[PDB]
Formats: sequence, C-alpha cells, structure tokens
Amino acid sequence: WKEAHFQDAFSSFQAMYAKSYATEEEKQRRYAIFKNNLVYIHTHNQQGYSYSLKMNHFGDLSRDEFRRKYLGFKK
Amino acid sequence: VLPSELPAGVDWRSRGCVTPVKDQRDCGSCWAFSTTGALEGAHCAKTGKLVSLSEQELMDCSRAEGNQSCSGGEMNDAFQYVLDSGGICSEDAYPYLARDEECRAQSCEKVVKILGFKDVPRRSEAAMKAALAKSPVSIAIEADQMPFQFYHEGVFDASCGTDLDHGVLLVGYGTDKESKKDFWIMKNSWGTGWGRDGYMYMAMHKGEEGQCGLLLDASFPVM
Ligand SMILES: [Cl-]
Ligand SMILES: [Cl-]
Repeated sequence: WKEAHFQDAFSSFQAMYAKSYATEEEKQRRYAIFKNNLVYIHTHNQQGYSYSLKMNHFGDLSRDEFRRKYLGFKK
Repeated sequence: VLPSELPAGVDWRSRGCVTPVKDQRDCGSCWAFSTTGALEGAHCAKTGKLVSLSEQELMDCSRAEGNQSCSGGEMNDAFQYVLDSGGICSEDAYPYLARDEECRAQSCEKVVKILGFKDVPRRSEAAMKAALAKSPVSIAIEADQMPFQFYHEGVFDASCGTDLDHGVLLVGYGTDKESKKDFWIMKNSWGTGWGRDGYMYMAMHKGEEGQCGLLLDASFPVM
C-alpha cells in the first residue's frame, strides 16, 4: 500500500472511534502505531490461521500501552 | 465426575445467564468484570434470575481486600469483599464510571450475596468442564499479545504466554467443525467491537496450564 492508503485508513479509524489527539506529536506517534498494527493485522490474515484479526478501538496502542492500562489482573 | 456424565457442550449465554458484553474502557478493572460476570451467572444458575451487577462498587469499596480499582486487582479478593460486605449492588444502582473514586456502597441495596468461593482444581480440563457445568468461571490469562489485542473470530490457538495479567470469564465450551478444534467460550470486557461480539473461542487442548494460562488461577462464587 501507498502512504495515501494508510492516511485514508487512519482518518476512517479516527472517525469511526472518535479518536482525536491533543498534540501533533501524539497524532504522528499514534499514526505510526496504527500503521504498524494495520500491517500486522493484514499480514496475519493472509497466513491461514484458525482465527482472524480485525482492527478495533485499540488500533492506535502499542502492546506496552495496551498491557499497562486496558487489562488489570494483579495477583 | 466421569467425562461421559458431563455435557458435550455448555453455553450459559443460551441458558439466559449472561449479561450483555460490557466495556471496561481505559481502566485496569478487568478483575471486577470477571467477578460480576461470575456472580451474575452463579445467581442466575441458582435462581433463574439474571441481574447485572456493579463493577464500580468492587473498584471503589474492596481496597481493604487488596484490590486497587483501575490500577488492578484480582477476582478472589473481590469475592472476599462480596462475602465480607454482605453482597453486591446492581449495575443500575451503582453504575460504571471507569475511574477511581470513593466508595458509596451505603448508597444501594445488596441484591446478590455469596456463601463463599472456590478455586477450580489446577491443570485439569476435566475439572474446568465440571465447574462450567455448574456455572460460569472466572479465569486469569495472559492477554497482552498482539494476536489477542486484535482477535476477531475463529478458535484462538495462538502461541500464548502465561504471565497472568487479565481476568475474564468462561461461559462454556464446545467444538468447532471449521477448524476441527475443541474450545472454551470466553467473555471479555472490551466491548462488542472486540472479538466475536465481545467473545473469544479459546483452544481447549493447550496443555495443563490452559490456553494463555486459563487453568492456572480459575475460581467461582458459591451460593
Ligand atoms: Cl486530531
Ligand atoms: Cl505480541
């Protein structure tokens, strides 16, 4: 895909989940994470697994951010 | 106890004992959702009545038992609170805000109560099936890996870690002819836009620890 495809995909993501960003630095970081996740999902779904992946409201989070705030089991 | 004596499948959803999928949002409150789901299911299994219960109460009011609201917690400490405090309020009475706040449990009626809580015997699929025959079961898993973050549908048989960091609920089990794999039916708390309308079909035969560690720290309320 070209950059414009990723750019369109991120705008749709922003619209669909009402994601906005308080700084241009945050938006560029979140765009980069989003692109990386999007590529991951697309590649994964070509590999013939028993399960599929799909973009969702965690699309602009890295694994570390996801783990730190969106889980919560502490033994 | 004999496996023949267990049903081929169990799904508490189609028995009417599972509330709609909920969403913890950006708060480390999964433990509270796993707890309320187990209590909703156990109460309904016993009485035939499904009452949606308060995660926020658990978050706000169970710090004495070891839980830390959006900073994390565990299901057994939450069951202990429910036992300690004489029960839990309804979701409607004490709704979910996804934020830390002071306890207001004087503000509502305790609608569901427990006698105690039990751990599922460890590292046994048969023991988990037997528990699920009785009611939904609270489980802890590692849920931070990318395939987990973006899971959509199908039997999730991904190579999974066992660093337990998320608390969810099993509501049954069955078998998938598409992938030819047996599964557990898991209910998450990340809303209906994640997974299969909020659910995940987890591979059943992934060794003694369970898929993503689900046989390591499973428990349920006794009513
Ligand atoms: Cl923006
Ligand atoms: Cl990963």
